[PDB]
Amino acid sequence: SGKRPIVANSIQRRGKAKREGGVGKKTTGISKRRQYPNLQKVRVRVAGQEITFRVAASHIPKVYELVERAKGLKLEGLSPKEIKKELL
Amino acid sequence: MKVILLEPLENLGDVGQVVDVKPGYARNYLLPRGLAVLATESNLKALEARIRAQAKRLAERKAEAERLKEILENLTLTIPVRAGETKIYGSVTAKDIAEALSRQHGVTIDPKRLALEKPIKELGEYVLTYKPHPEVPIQLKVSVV
Amino acid sequence: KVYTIDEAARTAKFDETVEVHAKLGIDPRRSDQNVRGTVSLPHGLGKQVRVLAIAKGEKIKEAEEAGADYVGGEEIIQKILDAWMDFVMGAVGSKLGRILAPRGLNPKAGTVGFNIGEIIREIKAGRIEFRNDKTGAIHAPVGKASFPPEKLADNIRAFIRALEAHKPEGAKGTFLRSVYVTTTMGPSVR
RNA sequence: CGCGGGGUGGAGCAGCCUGGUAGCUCGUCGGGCUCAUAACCCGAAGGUCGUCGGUUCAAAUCCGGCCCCCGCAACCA
RNA sequence: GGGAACCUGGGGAACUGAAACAUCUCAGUACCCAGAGGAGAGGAAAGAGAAAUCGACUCCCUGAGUAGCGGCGAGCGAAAGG
RNA sequence: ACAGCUCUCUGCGAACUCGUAAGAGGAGGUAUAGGGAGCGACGCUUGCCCGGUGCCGGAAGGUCAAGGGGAGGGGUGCAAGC
RNA sequence: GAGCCCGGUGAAAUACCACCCUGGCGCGGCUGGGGGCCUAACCCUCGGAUGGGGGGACAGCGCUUGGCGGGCAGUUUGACUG
RNA sequence: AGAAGGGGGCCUGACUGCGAGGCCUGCAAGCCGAGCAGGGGCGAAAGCCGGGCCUAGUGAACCGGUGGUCCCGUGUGGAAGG
Ligand SMILES: [Mg+2]
Ligand SMILES: [Mg+2]
Ligand SMILES: [Mg+2]
Ligand SMILES: [Mg+2]
Ligand SMILES: [Mg+2]
Ligand SMILES: [Mg+2]
Ligand SMILES: [Mg+2]
Ligand SMILES: [Mg+2]
Ligand SMILES: [Mg+2]
Ligand SMILES: [Mg+2]
Ligand SMILES: [Mg+2]
Ligand SMILES: [Mg+2]
Ligand SMILES: [Mg+2]
Ligand SMILES: [Mg+2]
Ligand SMILES: [Mg+2]
Ligand SMILES: [Mg+2]
Ligand SMILES: [Mg+2]
Ligand SMILES: [Mg+2]
Ligand SMILES: [Mg+2]
Ligand SMILES: [Mg+2]
Ligand SMILES: [Mg+2]
Ligand SMILES: [Mg+2]
Ligand SMILES: [Mg+2]
Ligand SMILES: [Mg+2]
Ligand SMILES: [Mg+2]
Ligand SMILES: [Mg+2]
Ligand SMILES: [Mg+2]
Ligand SMILES: [Mg+2]
Ligand SMILES: [Mg+2]
Ligand SMILES: [Mg+2]
Ligand SMILES: [Mg+2]
Ligand SMILES: [Mg+2]
Ligand SMILES: [Mg+2]
Ligand SMILES: [Mg+2]
Ligand SMILES: [Mg+2]
Ligand SMILES: [Mg+2]
Ligand SMILES: [Mg+2]
Ligand SMILES: [Mg+2]
Ligand SMILES: [Mg+2]
Ligand SMILES: [Mg+2]
Ligand SMILES: [Mg+2]
Ligand SMILES: [Mg+2]
Ligand SMILES: [Mg+2]
Ligand SMILES: [Mg+2]
Ligand SMILES: [Mg+2]
Ligand SMILES: [Mg+2]
Ligand SMILES: [Mg+2]
Ligand SMILES: [Mg+2]
Ligand SMILES: [Mg+2]
Ligand SMILES: [Mg+2]
Ligand SMILES: [Mg+2]
Ligand SMILES: [Mg+2]
Ligand SMILES: [Mg+2]
Ligand SMILES: [Mg+2]
Ligand SMILES: [Mg+2]
Ligand SMILES: [Mg+2]
Ligand SMILES: [Mg+2]
Ligand SMILES: [Mg+2]
Ligand SMILES: [Mg+2]
Ligand SMILES: [Mg+2]
Ligand SMILES: [Mg+2]
Ligand SMILES: [Mg+2]
Ligand SMILES: [Mg+2]
Repeated sequence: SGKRPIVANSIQRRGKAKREGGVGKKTTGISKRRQYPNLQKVRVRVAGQEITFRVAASHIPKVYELVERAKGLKLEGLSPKEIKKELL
Repeated sequence: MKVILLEPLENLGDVGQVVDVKPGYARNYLLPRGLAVLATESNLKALEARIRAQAKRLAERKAEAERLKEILENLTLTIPVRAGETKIYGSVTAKDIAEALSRQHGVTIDPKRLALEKPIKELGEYVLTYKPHPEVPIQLKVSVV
Repeated sequence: KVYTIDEAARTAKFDETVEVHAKLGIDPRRSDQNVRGTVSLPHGLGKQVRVLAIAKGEKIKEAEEAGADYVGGEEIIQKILDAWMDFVMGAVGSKLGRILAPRGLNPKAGTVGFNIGEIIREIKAGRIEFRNDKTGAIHAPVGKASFPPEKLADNIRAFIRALEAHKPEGAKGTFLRSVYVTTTMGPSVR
């Protein structure tokens, strides 16, 4: 849906087994469909002056590192892509 | 979550310390209200030396007391204290004590951190000390004419 | 500790109270606790354990000297087995279920030292110098021991009650012990 | 096949896992309640404690092995 | 922004077939969107695979309709090595 | 269809609807209101059956998915182990 | 096992140290469930707020578990037979 | 019935290995079966016994389940699994 230091996402399927065991008797899957594992989002404000983030979720800290800067920055309103484009 | 603190806090307040916590507490209260900081080896190493660059920075106000102890100890003072027997005349302020040490042997005097409570104002023998912490007690003598 | 510290048994009186307390599994299916009957036990003991051989009234010159000290005969069949304070203790082997004056009137019975070669020779050993310990329920363990004086040479409580672990079936894993008593009890591994 | 729960006077329930001495309830029948009745009151006999046998001095019972009983069970070429 | 096809990524059918059909098939095809260009992608080993071996990648011919995969049905189908 | 009757849902970021979502209707409304359902001015009325079904209510029990749990067992290494 | 007792008798004898079944309390661990208050995340708001109100670890959203689910979908619904 | 029937005595051939040679037959199935070898039952013996007087009393493969044996066991060993 977005990403920030992360990435968009996948749309893997949902197999469906009314199976048995192979570790018992036979087994089988009735069907499956196109899923949507929505790359776990979440947002984080934070401050360089007062910025906004839709941080990944995994990489949540990551932000807080980028936080720990100080490279003489002023009135940008944005001021983030200014941390990011210098981000790992 | 390793983090250095500040304003000593209960349960974990030994300032400039190291304590683990749930990311939340840090990431939301502690961290925001400038009461601590990330385990960041950076702020960690830098802090570390913000100690050793102070431990021996103040440990000089103690190191140059041992050079002044092994001297101001023995070597007394012998003041020409213009007096004569009974109740002396011009009490001994360190404005004179240090004045008869600094302005006598070319040695550092601290006309305050000397242990002087009152001017004496009488001839005899004393042994007050050099303040604070470890102390060098200069044995001071009084004279006449 | 380290091995099996023997002289760990050190005041009281004449220290002769070492033990071999150790648990394991209850009755894993069939078997349970059956140590070796009168095991050899690598100890000269010195135990002048007054053992009796109810053999016959004809073996009273060497049945006494049969490794113990006092041994009677068959006159203990109906002369010594009728009371509550009157009735070791041996019996008769082969197949004779001779359990009349010694089964109700109980103290020690199973079989006597199969030595028809002699009741007391110089080639037969272990009849009055061995020990044992069947079961004990929800409180097993406990074995025999000698005195206090015995350097790293009293390794008999670490071979007769610790190797007698051949009467254990399957269902768990033996554990936790200690060799001492009338003093305390320190534990030793294996 | 996995698990694990109950046989106790006629009936349907406790009790034992802490052994140690079998008791509720309803009824069977006989008195007491009126002319009689249900409401009622009392006195009663009625179990080898399922068994093949393991323990303990001794089991209803302590733990297994066995015939149904009884619920959870997961498929089923 | 455009471009006859040709390439890569992101999405992504069903009819059909199985003589019904739901796994399976058609098929990662069709089509949709982005993007690259005379081509595109891939490319110097965290490989391969049993050889004391080989030595980036891509294309062709064999390996081979083999090994395997499979309501073991219909059917799909490699790789090393040469 | 209709006014009108009744049951029912909904406390406001309402319920309900459209939409992946953002957003929007609802409604710049707030139970004397909004949605859903059946009946269909108005007159007299509208009986009995909660066994089955649906729904409302039940901080006890029965059953039950992960996950937690690890008595016990198997695989390997000379072993610490995995 | 005899100084820190037998006895007499019964299924078993005590003064003492033990290893442990039965079971509860006594300070710690590792984990759990609950009921409280909080604010600072998330939400909603306020003459435009670096802030103030109210909600508050809940809700919302990611993943995973099980179930309800003709709202929608793909389908099956044998053959002989005057 | 000159037994397949009624009764008594010992036994478990209601065996393992196979099968010349036929019946029936579209295929696949089904059917009777001499005799050899192995070790056995009954009998004094010649001999009979590979289930039941006889035709019905049943279900291809696929998929799993339990047993065991020699075979396989993805560098080799052993396992997981065939
Ligand atoms: Mg199914
Ligand atoms: Mg399948
Ligand atoms: Mg399909
Ligand atoms: Mg994480
Ligand atoms: Mg940066
Ligand atoms: Mg990186
Ligand atoms: Mg135990
Ligand atoms: Mg008597
Ligand atoms: Mg029962
Ligand atoms: Mg019952
Ligand atoms: Mg019954
Ligand atoms: Mg009964
Ligand atoms: Mg118990
Ligand atoms: Mg009663
Ligand atoms: Mg009654
Ligand atoms: Mg009656
Ligand atoms: Mg009555
Ligand atoms: Mg009658
Ligand atoms: Mg009457
Ligand atoms: Mg009776
Ligand atoms: Mg009986
Ligand atoms: Mg009887
Ligand atoms: Mg009973
Ligand atoms: Mg009984
Ligand atoms: Mg039990
Ligand atoms: Mg079943
Ligand atoms: Mg273009
Ligand atoms: Mg299809
Ligand atoms: Mg098909
Ligand atoms: Mg189909
Ligand atoms: Mg289909
Ligand atoms: Mg070209
Ligand atoms: Mg190129
Ligand atoms: Mg390189
Ligand atoms: Mg070519
Ligand atoms: Mg090629
Ligand atoms: Mg070929
Ligand atoms: Mg090739
Ligand atoms: Mg309503
Ligand atoms: Mg509006
Ligand atoms: Mg109508
Ligand atoms: Mg009326
Ligand atoms: Mg009803
Ligand atoms: Mg009801
Ligand atoms: Mg409810
Ligand atoms: Mg579980
Ligand atoms: Mg191990
Ligand atoms: Mg005494
Ligand atoms: Mg305990
Ligand atoms: Mg605790
Ligand atoms: Mg608040
Ligand atoms: Mg607030
Ligand atoms: Mg939540
Ligand atoms: Mg339909
Ligand atoms: Mg059908
Ligand atoms: Mg017709
Ligand atoms: Mg017979
Ligand atoms: Mg044939
Ligand atoms: Mg034959
Ligand atoms: Mg037969
Ligand atoms: Mg099939
Ligand atoms: Mg199958
Ligand atoms: Mg291998």
